[PDB]
Amino acid sequence: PEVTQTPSHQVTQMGQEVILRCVPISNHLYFYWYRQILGQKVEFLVSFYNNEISEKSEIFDDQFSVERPDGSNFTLKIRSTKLEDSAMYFCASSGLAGGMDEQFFGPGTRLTVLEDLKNVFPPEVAVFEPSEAEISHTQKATLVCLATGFYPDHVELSWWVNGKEVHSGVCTDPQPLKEQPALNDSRYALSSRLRVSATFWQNPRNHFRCQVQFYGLSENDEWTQDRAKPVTQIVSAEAWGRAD
Amino acid sequence: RFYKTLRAEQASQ
Amino acid sequence: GDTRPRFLEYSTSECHFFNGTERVRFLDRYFYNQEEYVRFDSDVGEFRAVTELGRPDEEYWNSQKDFLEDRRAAVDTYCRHNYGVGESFTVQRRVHPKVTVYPSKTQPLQHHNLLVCSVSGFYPGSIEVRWFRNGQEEKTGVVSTGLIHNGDWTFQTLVMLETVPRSGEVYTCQVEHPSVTSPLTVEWRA
Amino acid sequence: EHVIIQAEFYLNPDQSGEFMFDFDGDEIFHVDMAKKETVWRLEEFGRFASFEAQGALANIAVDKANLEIMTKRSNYTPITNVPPEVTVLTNSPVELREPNVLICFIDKFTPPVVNVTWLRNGKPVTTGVSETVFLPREDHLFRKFHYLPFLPSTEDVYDCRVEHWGLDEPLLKHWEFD
Amino acid sequence: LNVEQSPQSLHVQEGDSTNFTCSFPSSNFYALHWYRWETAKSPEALFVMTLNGDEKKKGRISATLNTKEGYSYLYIKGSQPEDSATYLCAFKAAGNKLTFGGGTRVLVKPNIQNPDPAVYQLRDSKSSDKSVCLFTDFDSQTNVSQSKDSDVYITDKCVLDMRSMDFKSNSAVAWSNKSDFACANAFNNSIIPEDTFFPS
Ligand SMILES: *[C@@H]1O[C@H](CO)[C@@H](O)[C@H](O)[C@H]1NC(C)=O
Ligand SMILES: *[C@@H]1O[C@H](CO)[C@@H](O)[C@H](O)[C@H]1NC(C)=O
Ligand SMILES: [Cl-]
Ligand SMILES: [Cl-]
Ligand SMILES: [Mg+2]
Repeated sequence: PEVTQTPSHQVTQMGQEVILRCVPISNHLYFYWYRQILGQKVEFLVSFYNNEISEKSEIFDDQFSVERPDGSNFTLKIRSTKLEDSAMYFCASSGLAGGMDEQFFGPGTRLTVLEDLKNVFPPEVAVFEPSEAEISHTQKATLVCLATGFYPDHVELSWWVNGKEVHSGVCTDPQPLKEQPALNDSRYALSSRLRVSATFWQNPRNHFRCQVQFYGLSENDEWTQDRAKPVTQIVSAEAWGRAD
Repeated sequence: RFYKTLRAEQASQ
Repeated sequence: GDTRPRFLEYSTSECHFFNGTERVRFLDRYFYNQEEYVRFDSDVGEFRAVTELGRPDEEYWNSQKDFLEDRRAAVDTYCRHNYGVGESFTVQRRVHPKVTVYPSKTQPLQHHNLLVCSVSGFYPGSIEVRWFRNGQEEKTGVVSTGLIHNGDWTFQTLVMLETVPRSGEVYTCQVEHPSVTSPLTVEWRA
Repeated sequence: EHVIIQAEFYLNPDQSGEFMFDFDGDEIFHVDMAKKETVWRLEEFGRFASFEAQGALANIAVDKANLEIMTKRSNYTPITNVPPEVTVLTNSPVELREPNVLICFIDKFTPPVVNVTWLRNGKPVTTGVSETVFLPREDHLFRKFHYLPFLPSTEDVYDCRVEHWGLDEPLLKHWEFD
Repeated sequence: LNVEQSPQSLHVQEGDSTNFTCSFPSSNFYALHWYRWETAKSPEALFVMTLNGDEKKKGRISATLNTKEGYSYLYIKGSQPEDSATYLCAFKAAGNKLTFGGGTRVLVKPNIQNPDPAVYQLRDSKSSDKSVCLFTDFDSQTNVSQSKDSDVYITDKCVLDMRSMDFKSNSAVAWSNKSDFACANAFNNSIIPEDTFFPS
C-alpha cells in the first residue's frame, strides 16, 4: 500500500519540458505534488480531487500542469525548466475527501536542471581489496569501493556477493564529496565499505561486486562531444576471494 | 478568529 | 420554463446550543431531493441510515475511523469553537427597535378604526408588545402579524388594536425588548 | 437557545452550488462560487471574524461527487418542484418622499433556483438592487430575499416577478402606496 | 502560512532520550502531522494530531499537541540507530495542503564495543590508479576532520553493522592520486588516539 514514482532521478537541460509520472494508492481520493529545494522546506505545489485541481501554489499554473489520464496514473508537467526547478519532487495521495487522514508520499524524483549537459560525467568505479594486516589483526576483511568523477550528484551504490545484494556489513557515505570544491560545476566522489569475516574473504569461491547506478543523459538528449554519451548506466568493479 | 468548516466526505460507491 | 429533471444534493451541519455552551447537540444531515437519507447525531455517536438510500453510507462512514472521530469531536472543535468565534456580534447582537404609533384609516371619532403599532429594525427576534387603553392593558382586539424576519439581521412587527375611540381616550403602546433597559412607550390620543 | 447551521448544496444539470453559515435564521456568510471568496452578510462580520473559502470549495467538490453517486443510487429519480410563496413588504412603515426599501421574500420552495426581477410601472429595475442566497429552513425547503431601495411616490407602482419551475406562469407580487 | 521546527539538527547517543519542537499558527487549526523521513526512503506518517492536549504513542515515539499555544513536541525515548531520520511536522488548515516545517535531522550515535582504532592500506585496484587508507574500529567520540590538503580526499565517519555478528564499527576513507601520501600522515587534522594500531 504505497505510492510509486518514476524515474528515481532525472537530468534535464534548462528550458526543456519534463514529465514526472506517479502512481497514487489505487482507492485514494486526493492526489498531491510537493517539492523540496535543497536546504529549503518541503513546499506544496498542487492537490487534485475528482478530476479537478483543488488547491494550487502561487507559482503553479504559470509554470506547471497536472494530468490524470487513467485511474492509475497521475503526472506533473513542468512547461519550461529553470535552474530553480532543481528539487526533489514528491507525489502524495490521501484516502479521505475530507482531509482528516495522513498523506502517503512517494519515494520522490530528484530533478537536476542544468544550463548545459557538457559537464555530465559518469563515475569511474574501483574496488580496493582488504589489507592483509587488518586480516592478521582483526580476522575481518574490509573491501572499499570508490565512485569518482561523476556529475551531477546522486548515484546509487550497491554491493553484490555471489550475485546477491548485501546490506549487512555495508556502509556508504550519506552524501558525496566534491573533487574540486571551489568549482560550481565540480565533479563528485562517493565511497563505500563492505566488511566480511577473514574466512569468508579467503574462500576463493566467493565473488565480490560493487555496482554504481548513475543517472545521466536521456535517450532523446543531444550529444556532440567525442567522449561516450554520459547516459544513465551501471558502472561496476569486482573482486574475487584470495586464500593468501 | 476563524469560522471552521465541518469537512464533508465522499459517499459509498 | 425548462422541463429537464433536477437532482439536488443538500447537507446541513447543525449546532444546537442549550444554556450557553453547557449542552450542545450536533447533527450532520444528508438530503437527496428533499429526502434525508443518513445522519450523524452526537447523542447517537455514530452514522445511522434514515432511509434505504442512506444504508451504504451508514456502513461505509462508520468504518472510516478518522472521519467518524471528526464527527464525535464536532461538539467542541466545531460547534463550541464556532459559537465563540462570533459570540460578540451574534449572541450579543442588540439592535434598538424603532417605534411608531398611527391609525391605519382616516376614520372619524366614536366609530371603528385600527390603531397600528409598528416596531421595526430590531435584533434579536424576541419582543413583547403591549397595548394600553387608558393606563390599563387591552388583551382583546389585538391583531398581530407576528414576528417578521427582514433577512438582514433585523426584524419587524405590526401590532394593531381594534379601536372605537372617545374624545378623552389616551392609547399607549409598550415595547419590552432585550436591547432596552427602560421599556419603550409611544402614545396616541384623539 | 441558539442554532448554527452550515448549509451546502449542489444542483444538476444547473451545476450550481452553495455554501453558507446561518445563525438563528440569519446568514453569517456564503462562498461565491464564481469569485471563490467569502461574502460576509454584514461588512462588520469580516472585521470581527475570518473564514478560509477553501474549506467551503472542498465541501462543494464533495457534494458535487456525492450528487453523481446519489443520482445513480436513486435510479435517476428527479426532484419534485415545490412552488414558492411570495410576499412584498417594506423595511419600515411607508411615508411619501422619505427613502425606504422594498423587501421581496421568496419562501417554501425547492429546487433552490429562482428568477426574480423588480418591476416599476411594468418596467425592470436594477438600481441599488441586492439579494441574499438560498437560506435554509427546518422543513428543508428554501428562503430568499430581494431588496429594492426606493423613494415612496403616488405616481409609482412596484412588482416583484418570481419565476420557479413549480409555478405554471411567473408569479407577480404587487405593491403601491396607500 | 508558516511552520518552524527546532532544532534543525540533533545528535543523541544510543539509548538516550531526546525531543524536539514544532511551532505552527494558532489560527484556523485542523491538524498537525508528524512524518519520519529516512535518507533514501519516502516520508512516512507517524501521527495526525487533531485534539488539543492529546498524547499519541507509536512505541518509543510520543507526540503532544497544544493548539492554543501553537506547539507540538516529539519525544524519542531510548533512541535506537533506526530512529536516525529527518522528522518533519506539517500543519493543516481548512483545505488539504500541508505547510511544512524545516524538519529536525536526528543522528543517533551508535554504541561501539571493543574499540581497536587502526589505519590500514588496502591493495590498489589493478593498477595502481590511486592509494586508499582506511581508518576503522574507532569509538564514536573520535571526530573525522576534513582533508586540509586539496590533493587528498577524506570521507566522514560511517557505521557498518554485521547483523549476524551483532558487531558495529566506525570507518572513514582517505585517498590520493600520488605520491607522498601514506597511512600515518593520512588523518593528521583528525584527533587520532595514541592507542591507534599502525602495521609496518
Ligand atoms: C430504474 O430506471 C429504469 C429506466 O427508467 C427502469 O428500467 C427501472 O424499472 C427502474 N427501477 C429499478 C428498481 O431499477
Ligand atoms: C431563468 O432564466 C434563464 C434564462 O431565461 C432560464 O434558462 C431558466 O430556466 C430560468 N429559470 C427558471 C424559470 O426557474
Ligand atoms: Cl476572511
Ligand atoms: Cl495517529
Ligand atoms: Mg481560529
